[PDB]
Amino acid sequence: NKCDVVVVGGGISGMAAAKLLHDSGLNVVVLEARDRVGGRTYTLRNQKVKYVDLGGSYVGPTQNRILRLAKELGLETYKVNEVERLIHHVKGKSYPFRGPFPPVWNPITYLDHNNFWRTMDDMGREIPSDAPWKAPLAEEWDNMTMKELLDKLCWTESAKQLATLFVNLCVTAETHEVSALWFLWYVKQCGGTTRIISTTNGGQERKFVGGSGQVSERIMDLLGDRVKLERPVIYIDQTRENVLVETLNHEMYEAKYVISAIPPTLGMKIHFNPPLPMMRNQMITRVPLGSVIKCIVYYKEPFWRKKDYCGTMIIDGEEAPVAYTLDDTKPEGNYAAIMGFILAHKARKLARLTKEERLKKLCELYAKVLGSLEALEPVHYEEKNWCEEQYSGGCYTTYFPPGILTQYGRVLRQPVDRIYFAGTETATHWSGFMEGAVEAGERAAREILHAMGKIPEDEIWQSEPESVDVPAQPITTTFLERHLPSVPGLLRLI
Amino acid sequence: NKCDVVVVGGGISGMAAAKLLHDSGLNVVVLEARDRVGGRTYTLRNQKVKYVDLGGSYVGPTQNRILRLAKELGLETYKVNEVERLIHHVKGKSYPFRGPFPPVWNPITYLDHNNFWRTMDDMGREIPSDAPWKAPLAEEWDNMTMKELLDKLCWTESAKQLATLFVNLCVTAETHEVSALWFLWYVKQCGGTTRIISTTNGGQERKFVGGSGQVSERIMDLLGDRVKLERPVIYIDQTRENVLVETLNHEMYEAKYVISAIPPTLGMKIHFNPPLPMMRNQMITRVPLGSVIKCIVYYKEPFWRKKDYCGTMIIDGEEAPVAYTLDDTKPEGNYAAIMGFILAHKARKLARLTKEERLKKLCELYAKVLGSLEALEPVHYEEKNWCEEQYSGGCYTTYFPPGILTQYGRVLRQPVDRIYFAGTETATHWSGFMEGAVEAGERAAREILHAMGKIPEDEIWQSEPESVDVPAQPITTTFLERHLPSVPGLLRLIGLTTI
Ligand SMILES: *[C]C1=C([C])[C]=C2C(=[C]1)N([C][C]([O])[C]([O])[C]([O])[C]OP([O])(=O)OP([O])(=O)O[C][C]1O[C](N3[C]=NC4=C3N=[C]N=C4[N])[C]([O])[C]1[O])C1=NC(=O)[N]C(=O)C1=N2C#C[C][N][C]1[C][C]C2=C1[C]=[C][C]=[C]2
Ligand SMILES: *[C]C1=C([C])[C]=C2C(=[C]1)N([C][C]([O])[C]([O])[C]([O])[C]OP([O])(=O)OP([O])(=O)O[C][C]1O[C](N3[C]=NC4=C3N=[C]N=C4[N])[C]([O])[C]1[O])C1=NC(=O)[N]C(=O)[C@@]13=N2C3#C[C][N][C]1[C][C]C2=C1[C]=[C][C]=[C]2
Repeated sequence: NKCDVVVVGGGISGMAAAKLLHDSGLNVVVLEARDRVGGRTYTLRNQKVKYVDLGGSYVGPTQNRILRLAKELGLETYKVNEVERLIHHVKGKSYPFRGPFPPVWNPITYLDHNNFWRTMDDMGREIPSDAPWKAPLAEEWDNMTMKELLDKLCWTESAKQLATLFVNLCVTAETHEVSALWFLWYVKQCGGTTRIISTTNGGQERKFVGGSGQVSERIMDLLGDRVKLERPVIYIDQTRENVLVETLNHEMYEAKYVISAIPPTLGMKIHFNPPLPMMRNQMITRVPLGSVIKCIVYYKEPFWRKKDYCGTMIIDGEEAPVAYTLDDTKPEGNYAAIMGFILAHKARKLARLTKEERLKKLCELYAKVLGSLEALEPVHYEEKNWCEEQYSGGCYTTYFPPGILTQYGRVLRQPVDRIYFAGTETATHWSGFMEGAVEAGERAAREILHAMGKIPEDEIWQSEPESVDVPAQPITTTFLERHLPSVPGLLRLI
Repeated sequence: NKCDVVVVGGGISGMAAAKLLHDSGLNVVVLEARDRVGGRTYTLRNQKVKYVDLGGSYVGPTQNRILRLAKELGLETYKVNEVERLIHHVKGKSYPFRGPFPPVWNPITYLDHNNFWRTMDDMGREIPSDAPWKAPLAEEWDNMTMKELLDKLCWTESAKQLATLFVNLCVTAETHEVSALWFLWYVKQCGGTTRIISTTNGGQERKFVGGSGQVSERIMDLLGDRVKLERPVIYIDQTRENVLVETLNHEMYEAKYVISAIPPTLGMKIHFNPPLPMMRNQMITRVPLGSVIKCIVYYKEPFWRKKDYCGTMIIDGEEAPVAYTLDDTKPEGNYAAIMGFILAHKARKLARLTKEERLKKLCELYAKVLGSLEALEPVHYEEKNWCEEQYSGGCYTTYFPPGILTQYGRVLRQPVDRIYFAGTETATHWSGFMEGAVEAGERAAREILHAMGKIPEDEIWQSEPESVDVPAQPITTTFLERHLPSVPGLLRLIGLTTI
């Protein structure tokens, strides 16, 4: 019935918010809509797989908040397998390689690729992480889609295809679907193009021993019976002295403050009294999530390592169900598996199939790309279609279509009276990742702390010490990369 | 507690659905979230204004369903004043004219304007009204915004600037916010560019004597206490023998079937058991409504008629709060007023102002454009900002961004078990209008009737006899209009005759 702060949602952001408030002696209640905590993280357990991450899973250098939080909960990381060669599959042939970027040999193409990533990053530097709507050319950039920008920038089909894959892989949306300004912000606020794409030395380096879902689970363990499962919030009343929150089962909670720790658009599932301010009212109808099926095929052995492949595959073209894969074998070398994503529109198309039909396409595919009959002999299969999730809306995160970010961006984490906003969407570093989920939950927690005079203003946003277990090497560019002309730069010079 | 059909929402669509079901002896309940019926229609009454439509209001030729429905309810129409000259205000000057299109003299500009509207309509003909994702070039047209298309098509700033206002005016969104395919569909499904834009002989011709809100109010009168106000639906359970609907106040209804008659995106306010099928799950996060403030300034007289202006103004350029206006005087010639819309991003920006600050800007604006100091002397002011409405989400209707429509369009009116879908967004003729709202409610009603074996499949979609009070002239094109080259067509013809 009564407490200091009601937290709506038990994902990493909610749980992190609850923890920080509870470690300050406050009385918190987490209202979670599902019969489990974790949200967009979800670790499944059975005999066959032991455990498997079916949502959020990967963490890496510069992601210091999730690393710290998880360590404090007694969790450990291991490195994702990247010892042997990666494969780029393009126009139906596999080209093995090392390093993080696939090499390109043709001189003109080389220049077009070099200049594209470099322009991605150049544009990023003019975009403030904590207010992108304040980039100098924000309207110009917000009013075009990432496809218009690709058509403009890429003088070769090679470079344009790879850049489309990247966009698809990062935001589980089509380049036609998103704003150039939002996506350029997104990449920027994760440290730029190198940092975001890398396995070794970028966001894909590591996973958690036992499952990322143990982050939320263990916090729910720490909070005891303060966490209420199967409590979907349906009403929020801020007209009286205290905030009143009603859940679907008819329970009623009272607090001094509320934290909304759910995807922005899911605020649509709550009725408000008084009505939300006009900007936020319309903002929450204009901000959808990506579309992705996460798919994990199991094998007797990690057969690919025999051929000196690591399990990473970058797979070009429309016919391929899966554009990207990683080795999902346990650190001990057993439960051998390949993880792959079915992205954006392909997630919509391939959902019409049965589970067993998708398993077939993915093995046929992996057989082609790996050049192994062994790939046609799977022992087990798990998959998750996040588009069907009522209390997610999609995965991995929220994207902004044309025109929206500059109009409604500001509103995202603006408090509405006594409601404060967390969720990975409201983060300013690694937004859309687990890392950003911790950042935004701890910040909203400290906003309420401050509103209660417990801390000064300067302490609301707080920096994080570099992990000692997963330290970060800095991003470096060679002299030519930085200075070689673009294709039109080379034409102007000719 | 129990009935045949629960209808969520008592807007024109819900009310028309309810009426058709109840006229077949079925037991219906309308669950309306607000303390009033009419939703996006809303007639305000007071001494100062008598009445005023603050939401939907206009009807005209080819809109036979609303015309019939309202007539049966004992309502009458009158013609919006269009007797004297219209004004096109561009680059700070007013250029009076007659006949629904502002004329253009410059022959190069004239060619670009001609070819733009004509191309709008040409592209229309390739898009099916009832399945626009089936256009031959659907993906290509759906993956680009309306502003990419205008950059491509318009060889003059003159034509591009007017075409932007047209889009802003029709869909209360920016050109860069919407799909080229969706917008082309939208215009097409209203009869094409002429039909849509016209006051005389197009959708803006008339209003209802007394207010459009009387349509829903009178249906509520006819239905008695079946209409339940302040019942926002929060829950729908379809796991058992009957459908269970729970409202926010904790009431519970049981029916054999449900009709959702609320903006598509507003289905997000309902919790579903079992979960929605995946396409519809995500469809509803992907389809937002426009942004408009509807504004009516009142004067002692309709002073503009004295100067031989009818009250219509097409006002170009970024400094103007209002891009379009219409004479709102009562048909008796009293309660003299001007109606104007603040569109799209202008509605966001000018909401930060106070009610009295916006009245100033509009008056100053009207004064420049009418060249009248009397414009600066208002007697009364009423405005509605529909962006702030929780149970609308915007006005006038729902728009589809780049890539959505071909991916999620099919889903819009697909039943989910025993839930059937109405509301104007689901209509295939005049979608976005009060007309579309009637079309889609009567169709959903008949869907349920058919599911109950009461009517054959062929009776689900039904045509409508032409109104005799508001008959429709057909749309005609001159020989040059149809055949003159475009700017690039004229360049290729100059190129061919030398090189
Ligand atoms: C889904 C997904 C997947 C499949 C994958 C991924 C992901 C996802 N990610 C993301 C994550 O997961 C996220 O971000 C997080 O988790 C977030 O969180 P938050 O914010 O907290 O939220 P959530 O979780 O959702 O939760 C919330 C809650 O709430 C609730 N609710 C609702 N509503 C309601 C409620 N309650 C009450 N009431 C009401 N009404 C719900 O239920 C929930 O629970 C990720 N992340 C990271 O970090 N990592 C990873 O890995 C991930 N994943 C992935 C990623 C990928 N990456 C990639 C690879 C390759 C590449 C990339 C990128 C870039 C480049 C390259
Ligand atoms: C808002 C507006 C404005 C300002 C204007 C306009 C409009 C609007 N419009 C549109 C109309 O209004 C619409 O469409 C109708 O009304 C529809 O309806 P429906 O379908 O039925 O829907 P609604 O209304 O919304 O209703 C529903 C209901 O539901 C409810 N809910 C929610 N949620 C819930 C509920 N319940 C329970 N539960 C829950 N959960 C609500 O509350 C409601 O009630 C229009 N239309 C027409 O026809 N006309 C007119 O006039 C109108 N307006 C305008 C127009 C304009 N036009 C223009 C001028 C010039 C031009 C144009 C266009 C083009 C060219 C040129």
